[PDB]
Amino acid sequence: KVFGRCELAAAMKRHGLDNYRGYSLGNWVCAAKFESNFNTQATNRNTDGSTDYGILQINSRWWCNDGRTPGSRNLCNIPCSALLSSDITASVNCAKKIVSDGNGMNAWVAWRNRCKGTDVQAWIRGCRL
Ligand SMILES: [Cl-]
Ligand code: NA
Ligand code: NA
Repeated sequence: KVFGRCELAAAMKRHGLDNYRGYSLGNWVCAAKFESNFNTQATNRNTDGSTDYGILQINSRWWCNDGRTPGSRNLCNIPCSALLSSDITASVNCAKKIVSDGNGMNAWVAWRNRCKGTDVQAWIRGCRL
């Protein structure tokens, strides 16, 4: 599924991401835009052989099991394919564990390089939330 911007904002809010660990909703929408272009089916392979999955590009070396990342931890205890669903629940629940692990949203390279320090509230401007 490819979300609209406000559609995704509303889904993320309903799933408790607004201000989760202090990160306003715009941060999450911005990260999703640049990680996946709002596409739940996005996948990208990394140089170390791990793969990133879904709207928030969650990595198989630490967070989910895709059966082909040797020595990987499955800290969200989910198959990586569950992160590609049109229902973003599994991605949101895993993202909450990631953002609580010490480094905050810096875990998402695109957030660090393209959202951090910008006016992220623009990502939810105009939305009926
Ligand atoms: Cl980047
Ligand atoms: Na893909
Ligand atoms: Na992989």
